[PDB]
Amino acid sequence: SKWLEGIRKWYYNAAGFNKLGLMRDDTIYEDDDVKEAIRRLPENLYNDRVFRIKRALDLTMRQQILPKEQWTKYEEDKFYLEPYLKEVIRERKEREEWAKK
Amino acid sequence: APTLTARLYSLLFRRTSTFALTIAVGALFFERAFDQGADAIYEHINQGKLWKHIKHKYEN
Amino acid sequence: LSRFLGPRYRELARNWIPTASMWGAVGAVGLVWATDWRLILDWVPYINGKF
Amino acid sequence: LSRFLGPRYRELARNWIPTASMWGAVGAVGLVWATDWRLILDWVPYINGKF
Amino acid sequence: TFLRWASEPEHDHRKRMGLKMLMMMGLLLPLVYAMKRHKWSVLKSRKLAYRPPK
Amino acid sequence: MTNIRKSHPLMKIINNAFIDLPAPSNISSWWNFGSLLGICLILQILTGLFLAMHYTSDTTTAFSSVTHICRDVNYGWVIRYLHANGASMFFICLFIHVGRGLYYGSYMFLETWNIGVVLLFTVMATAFMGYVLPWGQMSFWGATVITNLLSAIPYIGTDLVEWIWGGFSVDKATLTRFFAFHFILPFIITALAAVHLLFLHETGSNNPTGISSDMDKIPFHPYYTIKDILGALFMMLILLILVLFSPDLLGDPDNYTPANPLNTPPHIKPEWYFLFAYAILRSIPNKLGGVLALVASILILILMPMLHTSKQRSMMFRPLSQCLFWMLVADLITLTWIGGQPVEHPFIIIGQLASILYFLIILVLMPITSIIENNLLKW
Amino acid sequence: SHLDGTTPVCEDIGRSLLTYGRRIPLAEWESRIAEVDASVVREVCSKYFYDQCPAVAGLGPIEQLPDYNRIRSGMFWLRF
Ligand code: HEM
Ligand code: HEM
Repeated sequence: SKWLEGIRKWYYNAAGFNKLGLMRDDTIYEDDDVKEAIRRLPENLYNDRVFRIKRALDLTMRQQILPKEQWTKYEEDKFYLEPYLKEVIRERKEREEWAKK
Repeated sequence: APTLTARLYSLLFRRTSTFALTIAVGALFFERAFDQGADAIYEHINQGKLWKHIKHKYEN
Repeated sequence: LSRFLGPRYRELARNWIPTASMWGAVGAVGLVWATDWRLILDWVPYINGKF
Repeated sequence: LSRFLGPRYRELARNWIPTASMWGAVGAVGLVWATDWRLILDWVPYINGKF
Repeated sequence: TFLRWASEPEHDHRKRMGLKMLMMMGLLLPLVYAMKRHKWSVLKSRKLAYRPPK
Repeated sequence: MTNIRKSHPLMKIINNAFIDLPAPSNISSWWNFGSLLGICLILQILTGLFLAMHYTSDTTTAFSSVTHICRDVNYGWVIRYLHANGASMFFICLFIHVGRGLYYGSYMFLETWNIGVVLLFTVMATAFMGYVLPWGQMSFWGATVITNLLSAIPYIGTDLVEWIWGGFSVDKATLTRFFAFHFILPFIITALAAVHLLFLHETGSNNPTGISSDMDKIPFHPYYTIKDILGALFMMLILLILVLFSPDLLGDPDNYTPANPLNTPPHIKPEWYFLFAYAILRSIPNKLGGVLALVASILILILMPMLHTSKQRSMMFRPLSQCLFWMLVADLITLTWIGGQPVEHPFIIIGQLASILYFLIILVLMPITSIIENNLLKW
Repeated sequence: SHLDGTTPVCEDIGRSLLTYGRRIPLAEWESRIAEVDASVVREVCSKYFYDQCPAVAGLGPIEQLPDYNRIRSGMFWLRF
């Protein structure tokens, strides 16, 4: 319940990708399914993701962190990529299930 | 009035060929000066503990 | 090589002769410095202190 | 590797088991011949005449 | 001391070369570091912006 | 017209490898060590070659030739200690490189990672055979123990170890074989490193964030050539400190006595960069089990990519995984220390616990922790 | 050629008076041009181009546009 929410928020703060302005779905490993999901993103979301990732890379190059008020809040972190990734994974699972028989 | 660094660039660093010659001539003088200084430091630290400092007693 | 026997190449040479001469001096100074020729380094005022 | 757990894959294994067994026999015979194992070659009629 | 010399006949020369290399490295590391900073200032000072026409 | 750099075949290769290679803009100093490794390799090839101009691989003239290099050859001691401490620097850089690969999820490059594992095996074999060349007490007896390990292989162990020995034990045949293999192997290492770079450049390089950096790629030359030059300068500073102030810091003194097959030295241990493996080797009382554990302790890098259960590639945003990684590093340090120490009451149990912890962390704790982290992020 | 037409001549007159403070006759322009030779061109280009920091503006698919360090390095010759 609220205990799980508290530990999840603590972990989100500890995993400092919000300190770089990134969102959770910007840090996922770009395997084949994630690449296909990115390919299906609408143009605005793709551009926003590209800029956020580039800014994070610049910050890590300078070994610096975004101002405290610019960190991505846990409650306002939107999982934009999750639906597309889920759809791609379902399609892959369907293809594999067909291949089994 | 141009600064010393401005003079250096205009006369020596502007053209790479002159830039190379400055380095080559500089390396010649630097090696002699640096070795002479470094040897002096080492010999001063170890004064009286080297053969060159005690040979006179046994030489000749 | 008559292709290069023209007035422009004569002008081209004169433009690059000072540069080539400068690089030659770098090679000459470098060779003397690297090998410690001492046929030439004896003349050099401060370097001749060594040997 | 649950992707490879299905009737079609079992059919594939059935199809390729004879070939895999033949290749394993090839490998075993090649190893015995190359090493001159003599633990197995003693049983072979004409070959065991050697040594 | 004699046995120390016997085991390490290059002791003194080794120390001398170490002093020279220490001086040269203390001279060079800041210089090459400054050259790296000079090359990398273009990226370190760069300022990115995002201007979607929307 | 064209550009010679981008047109000429050799120039094309060089330009696409080290001049116009798109490189991530945020790779930290941990990405220097790769180039450092190459530097080290080249050094070991050069320095070692100049040691081969005076070293003879006969048991009657091996130790004497090494002393001739150290006493009579002009600057021979410089070259000898450059080689000896450059092997140690090579292994420091190798361990840091493998740690960087583990931490930042660089093992997802399967081909590059596997070629790296092969390189690690080859470099370890090269160093082991090279340490025998001085033919001191430590060289002879460490060679004896490590080769005798092979006798634990069932059935063919004795024949294999005797074939490698060239006789019934470590002797002149073994010394000459090791000299030849030690000479030849680094060139195979260079070929494997070229193949390694070939595989790496197929997908570019990873970055500390673990996120694809195609949006923020920079030319390799003006930035990372000077950065790698600075890293090589710092590495050369450390190496020259070792060579000129503590040349014998990383070498056991007992290797300065000529090999005595009839008398063991007070303590027998390999060079430090093997001690950790040695520790694991001694954790298992069984000989064959010990050898298998030793082999697995390095083959586990092959399994590493298949154990990655995290949705994120780099441990940068995985604090629990960071804790596990640093536990692994401390465990490896503990294994090195125990391998240095003798086999007595506390050291046996601490080494066994350390080996169990190493395998548990790599095989069990890390994937479970990654799954827990995935749950905490609601992946 | 640029001074063919009443409008170009008026534009030239106005711009010259604003900038130069005077109308430069074509004879003076021709004299200044005739003063130019290869040595003058080399000297002036070296003054304004050789080993100078440029200002660059890119727009569009400019991913291949060389990095500013590379362009600056291109603004001088190692052979020279
Ligand atoms: C990755 C490459 C190499 C590594 C890691 C390596 C490592 C070593 C090590 C640890 C030693 C023991 C030195 C001592 O105990 O004093 C050694 C000795 C030696 N190595 Fe290398 N080596 C490499 C490449 C080479 C190459 C390419 C050559 C020849 C072309 C070479 C020739 C020698 C010789 C002749 C010795 C014996 C001389 C001596 O012990 O002082 N090595 N090597
Ligand atoms: C003689 C041995 C080796 C040499 C000469 C060598 C050389 C290099 C070089 C030059 C790079 C590119 C620079 C860099 O990424 O830092 C690199 C990257 C890499 N190496 Fe090696 N390496 C060696 C051993 C290894 C080992 C032992 C491993 C793993 C067990 C390994 C795995 C990798 C990986 C995964 C990368 C890519 C990392 C990334 O791009 O983020 N290599 N190596």
